[PDB]
Amino acid sequence: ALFEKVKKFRTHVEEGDIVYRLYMRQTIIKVIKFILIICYTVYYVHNIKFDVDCTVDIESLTGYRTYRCAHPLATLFKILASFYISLVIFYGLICMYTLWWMLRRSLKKYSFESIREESSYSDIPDVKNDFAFMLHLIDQYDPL
Amino acid sequence: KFDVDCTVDIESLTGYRTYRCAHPLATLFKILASFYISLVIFYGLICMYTLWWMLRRSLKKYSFESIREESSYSDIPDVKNDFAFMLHLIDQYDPLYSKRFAVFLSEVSENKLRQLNLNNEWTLDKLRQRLTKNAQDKLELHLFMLSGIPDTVFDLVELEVLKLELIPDVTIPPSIAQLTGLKELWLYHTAAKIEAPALAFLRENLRALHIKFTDIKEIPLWIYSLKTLEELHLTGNLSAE
Amino acid sequence: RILKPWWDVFTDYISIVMLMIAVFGGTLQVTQDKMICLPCKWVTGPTGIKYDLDRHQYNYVDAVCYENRLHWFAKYFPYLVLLHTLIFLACSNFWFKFPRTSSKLEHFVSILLKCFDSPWTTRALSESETGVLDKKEGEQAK
Amino acid sequence: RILKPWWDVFTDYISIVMLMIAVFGGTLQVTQDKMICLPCKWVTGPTGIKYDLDRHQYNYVDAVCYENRLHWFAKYFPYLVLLHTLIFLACSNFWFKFPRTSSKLEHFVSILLKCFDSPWTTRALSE
Repeated sequence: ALFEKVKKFRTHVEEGDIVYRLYMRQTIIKVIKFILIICYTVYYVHNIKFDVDCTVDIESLTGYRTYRCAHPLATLFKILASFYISLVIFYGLICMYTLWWMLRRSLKKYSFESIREESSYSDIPDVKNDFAFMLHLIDQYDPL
Repeated sequence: KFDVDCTVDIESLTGYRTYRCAHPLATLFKILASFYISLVIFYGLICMYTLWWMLRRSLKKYSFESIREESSYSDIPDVKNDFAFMLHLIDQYDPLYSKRFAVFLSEVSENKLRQLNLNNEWTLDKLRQRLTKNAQDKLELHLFMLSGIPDTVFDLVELEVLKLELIPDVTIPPSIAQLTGLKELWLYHTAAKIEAPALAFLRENLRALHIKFTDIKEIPLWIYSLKTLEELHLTGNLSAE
Repeated sequence: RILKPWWDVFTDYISIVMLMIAVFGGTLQVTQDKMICLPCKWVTGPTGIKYDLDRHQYNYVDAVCYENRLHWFAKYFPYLVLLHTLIFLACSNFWFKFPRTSSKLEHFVSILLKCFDSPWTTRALSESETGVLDKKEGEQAK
Repeated sequence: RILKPWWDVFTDYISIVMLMIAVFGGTLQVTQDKMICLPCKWVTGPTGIKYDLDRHQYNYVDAVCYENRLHWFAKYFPYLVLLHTLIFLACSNFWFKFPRTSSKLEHFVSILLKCFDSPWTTRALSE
């Protein structure tokens, strides 16, 4: 009966296209989101400043024009900003590793052939091939 | 607004008419207000897509046609129906679970199930306590209105005369030739039209046939090819020329 | 209960983000909101202008302008968001916990989960053929 | 459930540490942030130079200059981090909890754990 359930699985999956396309689109928008934010955030780090000057329209209410303005917190935002993007670049490097895994060897059929070559090793040779990409994730867990 | 202009009745208490007033928080409420309505237009926009499916492709029996077109696609054709719109939501979940439901629903399938309930719920002690009768070992599903023949029937070869009034078995299992003692067969109030190679089995087995009270249509035509029949019982052929 | 379509899932998560904005704006609006007011008067070079006013009166004119000449929508924005997103939670939550048709769904998913569960439908779905099963799944399928 | 690869595990830890920094900067940014401004004027020795200001004029120029002449990124840095790290967590969690492919996964790990548990395939695998 479990063999019939596997036979049902063998029918209804039809080599699992929607989980591949879904997984591919979500990881690619994750990567391009990473590149976009590291662009403008590194473009804005030095725009955090401790001490800024001020020239506004307040003359009629105070009588002055220019103000020395110390922000007492910018060093703290600066250190956790640089610490923050250090964490982000480590994260985006991991995103590149997953994308290179996607492009390097994982396909619709690569673990199909892992079944077949592994069956040539396991000596119950002629085995068919249910869906590889989800099985690639288990190949990432263990071939056991 | 960030920067409002106040003008109040305070002048007898403070002596001023107009107050330049800055609200230090309106930029924050403004940006998350715009973020809020951005969230709502995305939210209600998807709600409009639900409505577009509600008027575009959704009816009261559309999934019923998916059942029966799926059943003609699924080789168990005639399937009844229970309400489709809730079934449409699980049609949006998966048609696989739709397939599980309709395949359970067909009467041919549960007919086969209660037929197997008959097959394991007639026992050897039952027909064992129904064996020996008038002249010989005679069995009765006669006058018993059973829906099917038990499969422990062809277990016990002691049987010689079988009595089968009132049964809807059009088919007999081929393993009935294990009953080598059976030679006298009572097939009345039934329409057994077996369509199996067991007819050749009983071509060289039996000699007596009983087709009582059987009407004009319910005479099983292929059955009378067995050329070792010797006696024939044809009561009730209310037949013109 | 796990019959909900995808858009009702988006309704749930957009709903909880929406109330998170509400409780953020409410909390911030309580503990940090104020108004700063000072009068317009006219309508060694630069020296500071002075007013003959007091810290007392500044807090008073703060309360007067803050209550009177400020928009109620900016006063009560998180409360309109909070109450109004509970209208949305009451829509989906009340539709599903309507009593009699909720009994229809509860009964329906009970027979539905068993209809997934029956290995006889694995068998009868899986296929002049034979095969003998046991007793009590017949009773369950009865 | 334990079909997640290892790099999505480190995605999860980077995610929660990331928003932990976000809620730290958000809390600190709300309850403690201000600006200190004072005018540049010229543009027995040491005495105190003095201005002619009141308290809330000083508080007013704090608010006006704080809103105007300061960068929005320096203002809303934890909010951009907090919203933006919700995009990342929503991506990985979204793929796992899209409905019909979640039915694919739930179905598959169901039969797959049965395949782990089958003692005949343990025996016939052992021979």
